[PDB]
Amino acid sequence: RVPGGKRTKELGLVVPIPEEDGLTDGQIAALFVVALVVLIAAVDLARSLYFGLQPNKFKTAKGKGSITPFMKRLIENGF
Amino acid sequence: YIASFLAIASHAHAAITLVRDWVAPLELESSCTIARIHTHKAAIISHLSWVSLWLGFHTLAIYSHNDTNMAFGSPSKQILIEPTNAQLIQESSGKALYSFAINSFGSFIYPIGPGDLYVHHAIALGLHVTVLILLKGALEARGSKLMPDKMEHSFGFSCDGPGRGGTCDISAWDCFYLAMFWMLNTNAWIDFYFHYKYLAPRQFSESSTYLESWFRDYLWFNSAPLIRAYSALGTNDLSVQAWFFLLTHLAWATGFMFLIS
Amino acid sequence: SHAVKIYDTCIGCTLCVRACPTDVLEMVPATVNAAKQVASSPRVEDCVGCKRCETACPTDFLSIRVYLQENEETQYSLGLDLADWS
Amino acid sequence: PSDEEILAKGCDIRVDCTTKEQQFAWAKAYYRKYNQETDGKDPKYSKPSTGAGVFRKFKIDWPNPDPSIPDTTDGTYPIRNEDFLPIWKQQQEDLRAKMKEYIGREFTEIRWIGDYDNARSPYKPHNGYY
Amino acid sequence: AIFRYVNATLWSKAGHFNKALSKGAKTTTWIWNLHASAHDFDIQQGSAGLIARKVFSSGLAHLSLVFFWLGGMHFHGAYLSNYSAWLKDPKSVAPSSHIAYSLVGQDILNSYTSQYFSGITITSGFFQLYRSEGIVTQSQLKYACAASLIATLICLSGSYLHMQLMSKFTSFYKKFQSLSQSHLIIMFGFGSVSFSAHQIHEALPINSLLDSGIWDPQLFSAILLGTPSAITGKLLNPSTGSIFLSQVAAHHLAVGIVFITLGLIKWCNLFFSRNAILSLRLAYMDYHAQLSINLAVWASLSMVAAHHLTEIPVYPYESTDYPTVLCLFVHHACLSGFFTVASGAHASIFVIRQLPTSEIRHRDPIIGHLIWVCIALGLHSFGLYCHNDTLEALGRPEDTFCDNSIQLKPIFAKQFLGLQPGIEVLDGKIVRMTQELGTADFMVHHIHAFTIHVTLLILLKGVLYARNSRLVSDKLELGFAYPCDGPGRGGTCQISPWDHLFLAVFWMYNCLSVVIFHYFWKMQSDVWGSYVHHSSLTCSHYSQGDFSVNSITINGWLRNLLWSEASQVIQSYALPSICSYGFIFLAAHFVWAFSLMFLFSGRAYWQELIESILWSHHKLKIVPHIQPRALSISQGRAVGLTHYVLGGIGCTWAFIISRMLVLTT
Amino acid sequence: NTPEHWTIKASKRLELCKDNKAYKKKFKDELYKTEKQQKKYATGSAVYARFNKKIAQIKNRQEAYGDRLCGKQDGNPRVVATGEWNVRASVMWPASIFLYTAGWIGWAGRSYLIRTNDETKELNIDVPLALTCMASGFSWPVAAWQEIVNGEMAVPSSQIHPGGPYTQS
Ligand code: CLA
Ligand code: CLA
Ligand SMILES: CC1=C(C#C/C(C)=C/C=C/C(C)=C/C=C/C=C(C)/C=C/C=C(C)/C=C/[C@@]23O[C@]2(C)C[C@@H](O)CC3(C)C)C(C)(C)C[C@H](O)C1
Ligand SMILES: CC1=C(/C=C/C(C)=C/C=C/C(C)=C\C=C\C=C(C)\C=C\C=C(C)\C=C\C2=C(C)CCCC2(C)C)C(C)(C)CCC1
Ligand SMILES: CC1=C(C/C=C(\C)CCC[C@H](C)CCC[C@H](C)CCCC(C)C)C(=O)c2ccccc2C1=O
Repeated sequence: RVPGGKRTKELGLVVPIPEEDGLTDGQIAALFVVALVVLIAAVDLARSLYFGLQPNKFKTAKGKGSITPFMKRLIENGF
Repeated sequence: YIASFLAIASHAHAAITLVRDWVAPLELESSCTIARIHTHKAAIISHLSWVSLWLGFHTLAIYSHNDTNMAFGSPSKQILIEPTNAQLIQESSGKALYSFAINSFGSFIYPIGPGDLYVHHAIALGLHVTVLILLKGALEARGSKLMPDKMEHSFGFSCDGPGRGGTCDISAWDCFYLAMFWMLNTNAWIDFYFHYKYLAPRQFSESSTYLESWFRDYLWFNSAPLIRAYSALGTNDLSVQAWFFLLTHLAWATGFMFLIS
Repeated sequence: SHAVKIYDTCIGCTLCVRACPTDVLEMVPATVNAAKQVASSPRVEDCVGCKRCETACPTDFLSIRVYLQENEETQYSLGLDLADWS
Repeated sequence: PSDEEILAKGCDIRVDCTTKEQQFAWAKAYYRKYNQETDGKDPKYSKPSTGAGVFRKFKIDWPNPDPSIPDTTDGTYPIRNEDFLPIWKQQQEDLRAKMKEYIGREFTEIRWIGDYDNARSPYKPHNGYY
Repeated sequence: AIFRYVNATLWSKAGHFNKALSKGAKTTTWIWNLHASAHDFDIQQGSAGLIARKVFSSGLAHLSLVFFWLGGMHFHGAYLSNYSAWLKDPKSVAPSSHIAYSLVGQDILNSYTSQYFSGITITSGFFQLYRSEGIVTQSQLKYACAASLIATLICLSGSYLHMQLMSKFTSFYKKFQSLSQSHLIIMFGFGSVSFSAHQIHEALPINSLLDSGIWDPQLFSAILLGTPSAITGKLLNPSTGSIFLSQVAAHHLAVGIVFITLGLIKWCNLFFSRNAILSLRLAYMDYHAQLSINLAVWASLSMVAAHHLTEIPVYPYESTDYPTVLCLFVHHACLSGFFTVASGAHASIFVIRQLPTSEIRHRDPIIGHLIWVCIALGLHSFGLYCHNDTLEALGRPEDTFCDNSIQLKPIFAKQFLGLQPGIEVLDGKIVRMTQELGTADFMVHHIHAFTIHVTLLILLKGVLYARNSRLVSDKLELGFAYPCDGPGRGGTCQISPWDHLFLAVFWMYNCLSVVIFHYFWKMQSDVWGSYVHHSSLTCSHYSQGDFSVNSITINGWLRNLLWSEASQVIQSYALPSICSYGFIFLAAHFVWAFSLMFLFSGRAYWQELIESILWSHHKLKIVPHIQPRALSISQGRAVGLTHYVLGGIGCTWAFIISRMLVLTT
Repeated sequence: NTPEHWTIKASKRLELCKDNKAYKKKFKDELYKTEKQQKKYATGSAVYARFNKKIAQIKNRQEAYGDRLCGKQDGNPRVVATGEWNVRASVMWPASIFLYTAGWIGWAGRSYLIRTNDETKELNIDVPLALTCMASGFSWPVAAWQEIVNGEMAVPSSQIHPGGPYTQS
């Protein structure tokens, strides 16, 4: 390095550099696989946020909707 | 900086709450804290303005007195008010800590001098003026003597026209815009204080009583390595810092355009 | 487009109508005041938002209010000349 | 000892290099080994071009060059119109002698605040008119 | 003629001139409007005859003011100056006709100028002007002061008289042919001939004696005696470093003869292309048209003066008086910029009040092409600097625009003086030296062109779109100085010619600051300095010739010019000479920052704050019946602009003057 | 740890200036600079006499300030703001006199405004009445306390504009 700091030059502070890179190609690939999973989930989340709630679902969607018993208890308790 | 941003954010969102959330009672009714505050918002703002004016007048005047006397070469003529209250609090804290030790704390206690007193009063001025602007925006967001019907309009609107004498920067968002400059100033003052006392404790203690010390011993003196980073002689590891120093200067100057024209 | 509203405090002096740059306003018969007329805003689609009516209003606080709506800007309210949205 | 063996041994606070002096000795050895005083930029970019007397080197104004700029690239500027200075000195000395003879007496320094009678005044001199 | 109608009764009315101020003092806006419209004689009560009366009498009163200022300058030179010491030895003693009191330790401001004198070093070149004029005695300076005071009294009397001598029938001010002929033949031609006579008869003998070294009263109380056949300007006075005063006198005689000849050919109607200018003659017979044209003429002449006073040396020792030449250049450049923006303003006023010329009917192409040229100029010129910065930071000097790297040679910048090789020196200083142009000069000159073109763009847009535009079609009805037309149509802020000037002033200030920095750095690096020994000299310049190497980058400008050369002003507190300059540096920074308050904020916030404050006054029964009001929008803009320009100019003033004073002493 | 230490005199960060090495050095340096500046001019010069006067001023200033407290590190005289009246460089005396003068100015002014109650008088000052009020403002402390007590100073907030409307009417 060509240090430009007065304190660095005075005290001889150094930026030690390893001989070998910390992570290997396989480790970087695994991290990238996890990042890809994150990206897919994030795209799905962005789509959901963009489209918001769909109150029409009760007209065509399968099932009859459900409220968890704890959610019902919270509703009964109130705010 | 993050703390200052969050504080001004809390103020801005309180103003927005008043604009579009608070359900004000009828005028004569005074039952909630917000209504009680709105009853004497004028007194609040006038007293805050008085405090800000006092702090600014006296801090700037003492600094200018010291500046002129130092320029004429007579440090003995400087007004140097010893920080007796802060020193007493610090001595009590040190007494408690010493008792605990008898039963190290570094940087929790610092020498504290008249320069510290002046800088603390400057920072108090900054805080008081920022709060003045934000409180005025919040308490005039719903209505004002100049614009009584400000509830109907959005949180941020351009103006109300050149009539009624002119209505630039009449919205609560415009008060936030204005208080943002102050936040940046008061935060710059705080950061300059910390950085100067950190770099040169002794020089800060002896010379921080007049503004030329801040302008010369802190900015001009310590600006050398950054500007010298890259030149015709060569470059060093601070060249990136020197290019971002100038890029940001240019960004500031560009902001001047949208602010003025 | 902007929203130009008129309130009964109106005294029918016609200054808003005379100050209108794009003829958004017109006086209409009324019994609320002594002048027996109140300004109306039928052509609010042409309102540009200059608030000259508001400048010319005499009443203590304005009997005519122009609320700006930047989201609903139209070519008439923007005074577009070189480009046409019609 | 020496930088080579210092770096071969290495530094580790956790195990042996519990001495700040040893730590900074190793740091200085590493600095000397791996750091350079300057980036090594060509010295030419630092040398001046205009006003240093070396303008002709760059050939900036080759087509119809300006005569007033010296052609020499050594970096030295000759004095323009050197030949006139002796002539000017001779002219001014000759004029000094001519006026001295014309007056007939030695020149007397004028007084900034002094008052002098006009040579043609009809009244008796109070202060010498010269 | 009837002087019984001039009474002091109207002195206490304070607003009689403006009918809009009849309802006196209902608010503070009334005070501000009174001041703003005090001198707007066109919109004031009366008639066109009264407007002409006021214009002419005010011109005469200002003439008297200038004469008073000149008389004060002469008096200070005579009694409160070291002009005697400077005349005997100009080099050793710095000019100083300025002394400060010892009130609060303020005596520290006075600095050593001579053995028996201590004061403030002046930078106006008045000592050199006196020396050129031949003024070498306190009696002569005293009589010059007396003449200036008598002229002041005469001009004051003339203004007072003409306020009543001129009646509604008066028309002498509309006789443009007579006015121009008289000014061209008498004021200029005869004036120049008479001044050539003055030089030949008074200054030439005195200046020749001073150059020789003679200081004899009898001598102080044969043209071309010492001037050789060398072309004027090609040979400077070896003992003074300036053009021969006999050559100057011959110049003035020739100029007067030329002016008289021009006037006589105009009198005889020899000029034939009257039709090409007849349209302008008919259109521009207006107060504001003439004011704009004259302001532009004097701005250009001031810029030419700024350049020539330095490049071409004519005053004795002003060439080596580095603070003097620098201050003269900077002052006259600033005046050029201010009067140019003034010309733009009054062009806009003329367009508003009168019918414009037909070039306004294709204004869209004009301003469109000016916008394009401004954008292209700025892009290329400033992006060369940005490219240099980025590449040099990345570590690739070979990729930058500089003399060693890619070079932009100014091929068109060619000599015309044809001077001999070498430089001219006088007592350890470089009186004259050729400026060598390269990539840095190319870049800085194109920056100059860019800034000039943008300022011109703002002024021309204000002038051409004053009457109406696509946005607002009744700008003529709105007038000249209005804040806006409303938040409508997107927002019509600063659509008025007044606001166009308000921005053109910022841009003129930016242009002039860059010009001042260019001149200062180039002169310090490549022209001024000392020399160390057919003889060849190595020239040691004050800035060490760093302009050509460092000026190619904005970082170089920031470091080698502002930071590096602010050492004198920034470290001036202890020094008796320039402690005032350091304090003014600080205070100008403060004022410039304080201007941003008005430049960024708006009326409504301050009005609401004022009302909240006034609540407490009303509570305590302090009721001001001149109801406090926030400054109008246009006034806030004006205050911000004034403080901004004043602070910037003060910082530059203190910085450059401190540097020059310290370096030369 | 003692009531005696409450006084600013008994503090470890301050010392008497006459016994402060930094204070002595600073003044010695100021005197040296002034003398060096003086030496440039001729002995019998008016500027020489002025510099002698300035040197005398500096010496008298040093003698006067020797009694005041100043920090050990920098040795510059300090201003006591605790509230101790009987201490050199006390802030109370200037504070009290300024407060009296400022109250005088405010009272005078308020009294003129109350007496006139007219924008015309505000613009064209009734100089006799203005001078009368300026002279009368000397008893402002007693007059102001009496008016505050008797209710002639402040008016109920219902008599003045409160501000903008924050609710529906
Ligand atoms: C009481 C203050 C005072 C007074 C009365 C004068 C008076 C004079 N000075 Mg000035 N001067 C002052 C302070 C003062 N000066 C200070 C503090 C300095 C710094 C050491 C100087 C340095 C100085 C020099 C070097 C020269 C003068 C000269 C003059 C004469 C010029 C005429 C004139 O002013 O025209 C009116 C001119 C103006 C109103 C100029 C307005 C615009 C200026 C140039 C803007 C520049 C920045 C500004 C100074 C500061 C802005 C920031 C600030 C608000 C904090 C006159 C005798 C000249 C002379 O010939 O003297 C015999 C001369 O050469 N003065
Ligand atoms: C540094 C501050 C700054 C900057 C950058 C500008 C820039 C500009 N102003 Mg100015 N202006 C300023 C301050 C500034 N102003 C202030 C404070 C004011 C208030 C008084 C004004 C008031 C004002 C007015 C009233 C006008 C201008 C005009 C202009 C334009 C001039 C022409 C042009 O664009 O050419 C040069 C452009 C530049 C130098 C911009 C930077 C270009 C760089 C070097 C190259 C870009 C490289 C690359 C493509 C970037 C990609 C980034 C991306 C990948 C992220 C330009 C946009 C005029 C205009 O618009 O005319 C057409 C105009 O009328 N300005
Ligand atoms: C289809 C069908 C049938 C079938 C079938 C049959 C027999 C199918 C068999 C399928 C088979 C045998 C499929 C293997 C997949 C292996 C995978 C995906 C491995 C990935 C491994 C990965 C992604 C690992 C990656 C890394 O971690 C590694 C290793 C190193 C780290 O540094 C990091 C990385 C990221 C680099 C029936 C049942 C017969 C009838 C039915 O009717 C229809
Ligand atoms: C002692 C001391 C201290 C402390 C102090 C304090 C803490 C104080 C307080 C104070 C306060 C806490 C006060 C209160 C107040 C209140 C009120 C409520 C008031 C009111 C007022 C009024 C009402 C007025 C009126 C008037 C007058 C009287 C005059 C002028 C005019 C007028 C009208 C303005 C210190 C440390 C600082 C310093 C040292 C000493
Ligand atoms: C601060 C400010 C105000 C408020 C400022 C006001 C009302 C100015 C105050 C005027 C005073 C009373 C004039 C007296 C002069 C000064 C008090 C002098 C001080 C001098 C020192 C050296 C002591 C506006 O009204 C305004 C309007 C439009 C755009 C920007 C602004 C703006 O920035």
